[PDB]
Amino acid sequence: VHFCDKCGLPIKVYGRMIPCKHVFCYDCAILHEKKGDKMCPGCSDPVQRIEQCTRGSLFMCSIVQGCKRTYLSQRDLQAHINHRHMRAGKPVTRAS
Amino acid sequence: VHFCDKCGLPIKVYGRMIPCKHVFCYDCAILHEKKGDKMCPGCSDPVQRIEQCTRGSLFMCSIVQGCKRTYLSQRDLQAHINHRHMRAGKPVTRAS
Ligand SMILES: [Zn+2]
Ligand SMILES: [Zn+2]
Ligand SMILES: [Zn+2]
Ligand SMILES: [Zn+2]
Ligand SMILES: [Zn+2]
Ligand SMILES: [Zn+2]
Repeated sequence: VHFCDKCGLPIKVYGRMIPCKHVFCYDCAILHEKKGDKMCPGCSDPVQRIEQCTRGSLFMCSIVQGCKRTYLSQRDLQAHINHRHMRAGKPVTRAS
Repeated sequence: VHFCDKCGLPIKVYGRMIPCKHVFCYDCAILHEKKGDKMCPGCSDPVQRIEQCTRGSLFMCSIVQGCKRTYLSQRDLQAHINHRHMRAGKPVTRAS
């Protein structure tokens, strides 16, 4: 039982983004696509196409590591964070 | 003071991979490049070129999040882990 944080309903069919391979509620993925959005809602990579996938057909990587990408200005680092990390889950910190 | 885990010496000049933006000991990055390696040693993305960067000129993203990429077989997930995660730092786990 996984609830979609966009529509609020339990997900039974997923949309798998190609080629970044992130998954989301299928109906919301399509809706998003219909609207002209061509970026992955979670990582912002370009999306070539969306695959339909039933709940039990997927093997998800759950490895948690630091990003470690580097930027030449604090401004560019902030833009990277806004672009890449804001919908990619709660950041893990000692403050927990 | 950051020691290189390849050569073992303290790093004063970094090589910044373009476009994945990971950084490594400059001398080892070049050496690796001289050998014909065109993949980032940390994330395995293709590397277009290597930028030379002094220690204090970089702003690193330290956000720690889960990967969450999905695969259609356990075998493909394992290949992804071997390809993407083995030199990307200690995975964060409760087992700590
Ligand atoms: Zn939804
Ligand atoms: Zn993505
Ligand atoms: Zn992964
Ligand atoms: Zn080195
Ligand atoms: Zn890299
Ligand atoms: Zn980052």
